[PDB]
Amino acid sequence: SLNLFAGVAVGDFGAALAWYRSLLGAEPTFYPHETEAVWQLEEGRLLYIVERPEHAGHAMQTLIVEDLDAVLSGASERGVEAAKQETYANGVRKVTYLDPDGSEIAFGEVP
Repeated sequence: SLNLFAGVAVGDFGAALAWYRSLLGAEPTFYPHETEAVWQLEEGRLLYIVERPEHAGHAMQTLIVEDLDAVLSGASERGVEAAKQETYANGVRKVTYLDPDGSEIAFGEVP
């Protein structure tokens, strides 16, 4: 009933596309145009980057996933590390990535 496209403005499209590819470990589901890439993460939950340098590096998106460890290690092997790891009392982690422009992509998990 609703498709949520979470957007991120980026500076250099190529650098951003490379980085998001590594992080997500998937290729864009499609390109609406030449400086725009959309990933379908799941049904009705999509992430897109677009070249709008005047807004780049200010975005914040959070994904709560089933397997945080997989997100972590998979991104590590493809060469991207987290900026910060917060472990709260219950052991629930939030880990934050910074894209090439400085936007924050966080990944959390359930207790």
